[PDB]
Amino acid sequence: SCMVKFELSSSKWHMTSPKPHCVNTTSDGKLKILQSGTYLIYGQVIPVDKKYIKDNAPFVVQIYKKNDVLQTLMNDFQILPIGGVYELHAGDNIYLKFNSKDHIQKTNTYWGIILMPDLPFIS
Amino acid sequence: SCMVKFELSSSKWHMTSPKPHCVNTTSDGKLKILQSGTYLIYGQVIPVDKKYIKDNAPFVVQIYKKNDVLQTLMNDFQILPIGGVYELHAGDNIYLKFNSKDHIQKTNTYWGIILMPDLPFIS
Repeated sequence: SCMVKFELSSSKWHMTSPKPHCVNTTSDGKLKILQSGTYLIYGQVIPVDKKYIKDNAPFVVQIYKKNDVLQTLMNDFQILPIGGVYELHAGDNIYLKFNSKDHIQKTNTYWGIILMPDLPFIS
Repeated sequence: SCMVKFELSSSKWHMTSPKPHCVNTTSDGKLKILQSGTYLIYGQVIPVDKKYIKDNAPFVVQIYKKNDVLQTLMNDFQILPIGGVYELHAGDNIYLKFNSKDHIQKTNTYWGIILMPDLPFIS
């Protein structure tokens, strides 16, 4: 059972155990994957209200795995759920990149991962 | 330990156990919470290429809890991760409504839930 949750407001991780077996975390909100497996990356990025962003810079969020883009997301400054099921390997780094971090409202913005268990049953 | 994933191409649920204690799933892709707790609702909704769009409806995806919309998402027909962390109660029906079923590439489109453990360990 391995899961972590980073709240950007406080810059703290919350975790299943004191020293999780599956991941290491950093206080800038990056993770390193210690256990290869199927992971669910999740989170919600809250944009600053668009009336307050006075140029034409798009609201963009990317999740990286090492130096590869796992996904690129953009909407018109509306709340953005992120992530999905990804196959990760020991040693992989996961981190988010923002078009501009001034777009991001720290309060209630969060992200993390959960090591998924196998799902061998089907109906 | 309780997780389910619905694959829209096959209309099958993939599950941690033969009869998950935490949730009831049905073959229309809906589900019902059996165990009160913190849940991570997740998924990715993949739109077809814009050149196949027949109708004039915008790309909108909603998650309902019982009869009220819980989450409303929309973009310019791009990949759409859904969900986030929500407190749900025994009895809550969770399901998805799309603006137009034709908008969806069933192949890589999935959603489901995981009952979340507590994350008591901080920093």
